[PDB]
Amino acid sequence: IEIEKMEKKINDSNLLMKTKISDAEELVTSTELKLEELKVDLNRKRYKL
Amino acid sequence: ERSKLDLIEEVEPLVRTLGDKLRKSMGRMQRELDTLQQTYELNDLRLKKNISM
Repeated sequence: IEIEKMEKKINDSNLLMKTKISDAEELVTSTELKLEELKVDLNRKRYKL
Repeated sequence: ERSKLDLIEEVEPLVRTLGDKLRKSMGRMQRELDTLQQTYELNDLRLKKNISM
């Protein structure tokens, strides 16, 4: 029972590695894409001005 | 009185011996019970975990 309990624990832990790494990569990419989109918006606004 | 003597020296020892044997058997089957419950927990956790991943 103890072995299977902390086996479920380590399985959840491995899922946690995968989820945390994916979330970190996704947020970094989202920040970079937001910076690029803001750059495009600002240079278009500058051209309009 | 002969029937009474059977009850208290033939039926009575038989029923006391049956009582100890049946109490030992009751102990036997509650140990069967908690061991079957422990296997129950084993299969329940195995099923829930394996379905989970």
